Amino acid sequence: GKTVQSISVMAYLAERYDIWGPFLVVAPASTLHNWQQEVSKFVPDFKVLPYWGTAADRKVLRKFWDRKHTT
DNA sequence: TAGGGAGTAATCCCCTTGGCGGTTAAAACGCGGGGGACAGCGCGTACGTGCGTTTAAGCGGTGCTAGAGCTTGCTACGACCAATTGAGCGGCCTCGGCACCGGGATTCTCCA
Ligand SMILES: Nc1ncnc2c1ncn2[C@@H]1O[C@H](COP(=O)(O)OP(=O)(O)O)[C@@H](O)[C@H]1O
Ligand SMILES: [Mg+2]
Repeated sequence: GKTVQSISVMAYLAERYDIWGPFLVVAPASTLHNWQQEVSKFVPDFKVLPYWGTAADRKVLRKFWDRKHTT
């Protein structure tokens, strides 16, 4: 499980350094809904942005990008 | 000898076309009547034809000088490019202009 090891890094950055992102996961498109479920399973506290869709749906999702906070 | 171009097919985002459903507003259909199209008529005046006059346009001829058209010389200036930045484009935001509605007031029509 390379997925769950990597997620446990972000959970360590959260648990140890209070870094709750922003965290970017890039994956192949067939992986997206899978990894979304995987991160939801392994770490329920991470709010996940499922950034895919037609242009208008992504344009709505960009409203969630906070540029003010680096952590 | 190697690099990057040619071939090709899978991958995945963008976007234009087409269908479904309603519903609703605009196109289609009817018909009376009116008034405007249009033919037919009278007159008169205004425009084409003709003749004598004149006027000046057009052709042949002379003389002049301006200025179009060309050659020469040079330097000013705009093409050129490498370095620098700030004006202006693309994305995001919000509030106020304007439209759309409703109902009461003034205008305009048309028949008496
Ligand atoms: N520590 C674990 N506990 C339970 N299941 C795990 C653990 N680590 C991995 N898995 C399971 O392994 C399966 C495949 O793991 P995954 O990380 O998706 O493989 P990959 O390395 O190809 O990403 C997933 O279904 C995941 O749930
Ligand atoms: Mg994986």
